[PDB]
Amino acid sequence: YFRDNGKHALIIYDDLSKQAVAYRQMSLLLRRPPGREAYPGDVFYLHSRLLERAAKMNDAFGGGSLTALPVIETQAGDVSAYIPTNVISITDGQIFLETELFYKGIRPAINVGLSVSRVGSAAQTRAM
Amino acid sequence: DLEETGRVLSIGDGIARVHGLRNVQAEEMVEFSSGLKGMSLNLEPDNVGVVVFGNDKLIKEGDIVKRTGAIVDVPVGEELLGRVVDALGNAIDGKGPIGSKARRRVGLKAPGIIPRISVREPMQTGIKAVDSLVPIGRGQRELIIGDRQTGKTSIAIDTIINQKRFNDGTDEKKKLYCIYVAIGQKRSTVAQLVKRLTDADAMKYTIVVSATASDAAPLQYLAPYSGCSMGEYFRDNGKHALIIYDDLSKQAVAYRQMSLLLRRPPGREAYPGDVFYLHSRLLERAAKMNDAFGGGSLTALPVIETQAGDVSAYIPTNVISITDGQIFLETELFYKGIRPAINVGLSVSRVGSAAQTRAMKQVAGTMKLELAQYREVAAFAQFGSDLDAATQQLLSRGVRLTELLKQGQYSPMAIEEQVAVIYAGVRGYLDKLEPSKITKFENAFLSHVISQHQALLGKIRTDGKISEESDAKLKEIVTNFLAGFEA
Amino acid sequence: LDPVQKLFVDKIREYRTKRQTSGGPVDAGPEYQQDLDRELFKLKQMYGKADMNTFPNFTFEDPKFE
Amino acid sequence: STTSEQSARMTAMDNASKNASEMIDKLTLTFNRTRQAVITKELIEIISGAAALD
Amino acid sequence: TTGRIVAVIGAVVDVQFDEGLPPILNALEVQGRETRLVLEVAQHLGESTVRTIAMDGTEGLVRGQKVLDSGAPIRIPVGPETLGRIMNVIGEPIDERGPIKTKQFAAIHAEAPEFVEMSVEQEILVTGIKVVDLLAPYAKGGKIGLFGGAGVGKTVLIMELINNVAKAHGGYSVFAGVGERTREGNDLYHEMIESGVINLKDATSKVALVYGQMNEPPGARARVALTGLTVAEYFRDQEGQDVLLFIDNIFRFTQAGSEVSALLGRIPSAVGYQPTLATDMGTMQERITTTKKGSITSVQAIYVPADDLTDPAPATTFAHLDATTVLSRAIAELGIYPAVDPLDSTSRIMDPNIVGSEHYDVARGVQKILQDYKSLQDIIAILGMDELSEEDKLTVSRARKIQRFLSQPFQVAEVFTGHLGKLVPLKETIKGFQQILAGEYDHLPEQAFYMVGPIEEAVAKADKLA
Amino acid sequence: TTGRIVAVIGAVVDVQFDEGLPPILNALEVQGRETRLVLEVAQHLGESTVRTIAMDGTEGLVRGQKVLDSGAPIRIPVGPETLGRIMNVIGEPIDERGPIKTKQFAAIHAEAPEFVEMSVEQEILVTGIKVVDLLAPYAKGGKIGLFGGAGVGKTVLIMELINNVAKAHGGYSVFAGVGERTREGNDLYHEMIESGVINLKDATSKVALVYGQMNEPPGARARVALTGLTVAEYFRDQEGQDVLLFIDNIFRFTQAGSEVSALLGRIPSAVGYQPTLATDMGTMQERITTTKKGSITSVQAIYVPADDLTDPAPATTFAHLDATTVLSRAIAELGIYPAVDPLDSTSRIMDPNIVGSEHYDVARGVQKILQDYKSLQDIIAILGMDELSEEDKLTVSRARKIQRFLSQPFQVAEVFTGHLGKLVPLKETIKGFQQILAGEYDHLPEQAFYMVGPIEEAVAKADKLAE
Amino acid sequence: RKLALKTIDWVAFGEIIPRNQKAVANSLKSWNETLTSRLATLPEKPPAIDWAYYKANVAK
Repeated sequence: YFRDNGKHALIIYDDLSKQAVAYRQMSLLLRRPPGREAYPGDVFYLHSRLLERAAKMNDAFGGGSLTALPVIETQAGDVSAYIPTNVISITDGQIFLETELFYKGIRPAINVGLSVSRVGSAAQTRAM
Repeated sequence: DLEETGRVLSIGDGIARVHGLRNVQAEEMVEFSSGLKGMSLNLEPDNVGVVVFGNDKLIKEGDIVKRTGAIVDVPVGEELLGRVVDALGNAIDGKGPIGSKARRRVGLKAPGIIPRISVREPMQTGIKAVDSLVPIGRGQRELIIGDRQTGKTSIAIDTIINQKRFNDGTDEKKKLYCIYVAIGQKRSTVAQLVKRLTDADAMKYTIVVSATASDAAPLQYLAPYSGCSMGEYFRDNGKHALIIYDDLSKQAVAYRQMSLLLRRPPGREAYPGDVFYLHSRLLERAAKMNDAFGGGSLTALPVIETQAGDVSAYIPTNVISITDGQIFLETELFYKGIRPAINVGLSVSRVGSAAQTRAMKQVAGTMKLELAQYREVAAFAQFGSDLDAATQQLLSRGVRLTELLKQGQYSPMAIEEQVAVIYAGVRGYLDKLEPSKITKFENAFLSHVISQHQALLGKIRTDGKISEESDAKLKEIVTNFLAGFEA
Repeated sequence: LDPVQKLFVDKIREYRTKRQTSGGPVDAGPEYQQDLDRELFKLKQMYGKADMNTFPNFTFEDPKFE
Repeated sequence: STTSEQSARMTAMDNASKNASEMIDKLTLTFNRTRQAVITKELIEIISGAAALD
Repeated sequence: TTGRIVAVIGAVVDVQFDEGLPPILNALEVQGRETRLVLEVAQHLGESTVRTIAMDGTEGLVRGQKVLDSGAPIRIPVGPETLGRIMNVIGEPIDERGPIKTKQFAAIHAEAPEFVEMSVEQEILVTGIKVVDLLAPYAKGGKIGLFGGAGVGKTVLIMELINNVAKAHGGYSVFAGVGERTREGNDLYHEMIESGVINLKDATSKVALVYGQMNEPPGARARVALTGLTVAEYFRDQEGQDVLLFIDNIFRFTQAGSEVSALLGRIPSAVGYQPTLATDMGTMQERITTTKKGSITSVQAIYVPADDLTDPAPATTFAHLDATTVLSRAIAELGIYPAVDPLDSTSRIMDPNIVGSEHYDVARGVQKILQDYKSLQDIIAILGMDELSEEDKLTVSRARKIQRFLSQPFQVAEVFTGHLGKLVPLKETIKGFQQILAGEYDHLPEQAFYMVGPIEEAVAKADKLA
Repeated sequence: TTGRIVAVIGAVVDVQFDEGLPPILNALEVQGRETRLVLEVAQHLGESTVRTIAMDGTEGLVRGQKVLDSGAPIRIPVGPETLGRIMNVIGEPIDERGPIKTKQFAAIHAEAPEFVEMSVEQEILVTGIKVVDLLAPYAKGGKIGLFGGAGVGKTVLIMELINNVAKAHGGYSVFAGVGERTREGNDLYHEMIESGVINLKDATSKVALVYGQMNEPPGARARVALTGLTVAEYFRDQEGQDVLLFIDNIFRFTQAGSEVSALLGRIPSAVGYQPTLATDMGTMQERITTTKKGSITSVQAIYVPADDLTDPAPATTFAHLDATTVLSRAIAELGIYPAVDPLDSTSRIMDPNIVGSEHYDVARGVQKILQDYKSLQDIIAILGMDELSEEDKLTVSRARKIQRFLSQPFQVAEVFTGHLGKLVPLKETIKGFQQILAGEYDHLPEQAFYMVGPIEEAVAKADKLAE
Repeated sequence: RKLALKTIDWVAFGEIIPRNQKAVANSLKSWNETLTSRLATLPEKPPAIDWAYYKANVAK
């Protein structure tokens, strides 16, 4: 709405892992079979459908945006984990946080190498 | 007409639950209104589960399903040679029709013990390694196991081409009618393949049964069985046929699916169980007959493509359990270049000798043995780096032998030649030289012998063996050739 | 070419009428002519754009080794 | 020579064993995961085969 | 005629048609829907009830609601005027440059061209990417299936190629955003506009866009590929054309299939799979080709599900491939963009044949060396290469250098890379390896070989280093 | 009663029996059968419908087709006339030597003979195969599993055992080539004929061949096992004989069962194996025995699926086994033939009393050293292979000799090997190792020990080698 | 064509006391081998054409 209403709104989806899970639960209770990671698949559709709804609009839409900060909570950083893959392939980069540094204290502790904005390639201040 | 017609009870998935047809013959191939054929697998009390051979955008319910009144047979003849056919025995080579206007039942079961005579013939491929180390005979069954387009196929092809000379013989001991089952293999691939044979025109003695990628699943399914009947034909006509099943792996998949569509449960590895029976029974039909049946043979080269070398891949496990050995192909050597890429430490012909020529036996026994250590000497006192001459020799020699068996993609050959060159290394004669020159040499040596020692070649071929004299003929010849290689 | 007489009489009769005409074997039809010309191109690609009404010819050479 | 060597071997053994340690760790994931994977696949197979027995 | 919603469970719309009951694949248009709410019939379940798949989304559909069978498959506008245009699945321009004035329609089932009809003589489509041509050489008309991890510049690569290639091209191209990020399509849009290859005063761009993005409802995504095939056949067969067909991503096709499978009351194969993955594949694949009548040079994005190739889906896929592009995350982790692993990324059409043995051999040494190396890294992983033979050390390093030398800047993604694109014609490619192979180079730093263009650039860089 | 085929769903023929039913397990004959279609009753599904099992192929069959119950379970030819005969499941002269003029029929459901019937003592059966006896001392009448996965001359070995043993005793045989390649049965066939141990001029041998190859209805194949059992029990007690029962391959039996299990509605439990896995075995193995009135020394070839014995099935199997031969494919890959797993190839019935302590200890020491040696492996692969510490070397070598000495030529695969097979009766063996144990031959080196029968031959071989 | 023939003679090669060719003979023999193999490969002849029957099946 805000997006259509020129606003740049920020939604932080915090975090979909639980949702997906929930959904999975839902699915299974719906006695709908899964596959991968014991999930079914249209949790992917889920995520896609969710995330496409995040966008930066043209002027007609007030230029608005809905900027999405989805959170996906890894559990033991399993990129490997499908659902993480899902979202990754959806997102426009990811901020992987590495624990150890945090754990070392190091506030914050990013896995910088992975922290990437693919579609980020120019999108900030000349200054910076 | 009546009764042994049906109205399509429901249709989806080319799975026609068919109302009527009830007094039907089990596994009767039925006939569609579309003119598509189907097979009556499940006679359920209140429908007939019929697999539709074709596809069902092309049909709809209540439709007349008419029995054909036939349990599958496929046209059989031998006018399949020079032909690429579909499972129903119809041109797909699109070369007008086939001349194989006999039809013969696919579901015909395997013979008994008694109509067989075991092997004692070799079967040759021109592939040195093959013929040597997992020496094969005829009527046999052996797994080509390996991953993708390693010239995945190539292996078969070159062999087939190789049989060309035998088919250019007038034997029927080596004159080998070749049968190629293409399962799941896109037409393009197949096309290339056909083309390859064509180019080789080994096709003339060849059926290519092709269920490409396309084909509604039963079609790919059926094809082998088809090929099989067709091959049994030769076998009972004393004729020696070689059928290559390439590959049931894809078939199984389809079949499972077929089952699943039959609402039968995913068995082990999600594959249903009697897919074992499926192939097992299929494969039992490959044989070397005794003489009463003209002694004929259907030599089976099933191909299974492992996925990730997975052999505990249920069906592979199965097949292995069937196989009379398997020709294991490894990547590494391939990547190394080395084709053979085989792990002979994982390839077997349990058989070994029935499948041989004395000629080959003479070098190969020793060689196998030698390679065994050679390979071994990669593991004891080495995982990768160390030195001593005795053994170094073995390595050197070994390395050579590697080359010597190293037979690049595309290579139909005749065994005595093979032995010829093999003999040189075995009998230690080039050890000296570097691998790089071996091949070159080998070639060179070949025109030389070919020309000159055509005499000799005549002999060796003749003796089936190399006589000591012929050996001597080699000894000087080789030495000299080497020398000539210089000198 | 021929089977079922009850249809066949008429059906085959119409086919022969085709042959018994020389404004084409009764007609031709644009659609065919368009595809013909196309397909004619392609198969020339299939076996090269030389014209095999004529055959090849070669040339000759030698050099001294030592 | 030998002194140098002996400490180098000592050293050598140090690195390696650490190296070892991390690798173990990595595998251990692969482990469970697959571990479960089995189960999962299998459970799948059960559920399915229990929703599709004769 | 008309049908009744008898059951809606998601986009599986159980329709009881009685009045007629057309075959399966008859497109139905729902009455009571402002939307062209296509359901394409999936099953005749019996009771003159069909299971249909709404391609589309649903809602607001009071059950019983009347559906009028549109009576045929998706018929979609065709003609050259589709170039430029982005049409949705149902062929309506979602480029929204008004509508399209078609020429005809087509049922989006298109079939297998004939075995007998094929011309099938693979010829390298060169790419100018060392790594590609050399290692994963592409063939004109070839179907290259791009396995690749998410975001790994997978997309980037394909695009990058598209630039490099599709430009040079004379045939057209089709971009099928199947299940793709609309966003990426937006982006894509803008380059294409920009690029003027999609020149928009040109519905005669070299490229037609068909987009059936991520957002679509499943059916739409499921079927859109078939559509795309149909189009390209139009251009090939009908318009001659060598199509380059960009599919992002066939995986989503697959996905879609599987997703529905359940709802298709199936026993859905492993992992839930559509078992009809297989049939789907065949049925698609065979539509894919490079006839006598031209080429569909097929650029098939293949998301590697969970990057498992082992995964039956890719496993099957391989059969249909001709050139396989494996982008290799490991490599990617090595930073490299290029991120391929060519011991994986292989091409049937990579052959001593098709692409020269030089390539092959230079490669075989490489493939070998790497292959060996690959063998080594693990022992080394423990041991380092320290007490392990120097020749090996050399070679390893060389293999690696060669690796590094394969690293190649992206002209497109100079923003992304920093690095400025490189494109290297074959010869310099050969040369490169041959040289490195010659050890000639080797007195040099590994990183010199990094992100080079031709070997010179490595040389240049060597100086710049040392 | 009469049945109608009411459903043929694959070769699962559900018969609705019309005139009532016949009891469970009744063999039914389909009316309208050119090759009588024995149906095995499996469930009375109710509605006088049974689920039956086709024991033939189901082709051509009219649905509804009339079945006449044989009024019993499968009853089969039995009589002495089976000696030197190839019978199928249904006894049929698949020798193809005309009908067996058997003098008895039997329902192939033979059951478990009573607790009391079981000879509580057996005596080690010596095979004279050094290794065999040594580690797994077999007992006459024993249940021997030959675990071994595929191909490894396994069958060859087995056959050879047959040579060695069956000849050598007044012990009779049953050989059941079940699920085996028709081809291998052929091959095998010729060997017996050849051997004259199938001597056909007097039809008799001492041997029943029962074959149920891998082209037969699984249930049927499954049942060919019972068939043989039923027969043998007859020979065991009644003919009083120690019958040697070769089963190849009981795994496939199990398997055959499992394939059907699904279809049988049983949810074929983990690894796909039939949930009835236990009963199937239990009943079977419990059907098997060496009683007091005879022995079925039961030699069961056991394919080890994927060499996974932890595979529930073999795992189960193990329970029944009392002597296990686990052949090690790795060892096989180490080329050997003896290819066996030795540190797994046991008989719980090795004894310091019964095998005497000498044997016993020797074995235990040996087993130990091999186990120890194994430990040493851990050093060597990456840390040295004609290299490290030396006392351990001494053992290493010793183990290695032991290994080589453990290797013995193949006695028919001399055809392949050119090695004349050998065999060493027990003492010379025990002793043999003791000498080696005694570390005598240390001046002497390894390869001399390879592939021998008794140790002298190794000594001899050393000499040949000193050139 | 058709062309006749002399066998290898390695003694010959080395000796060439016309110095300006010493290398050449070693290389020149190997050039020979190229021809030697190449000739041994091919046959002399294709078939020919039964124009009468092909005229039957060519309407032009």
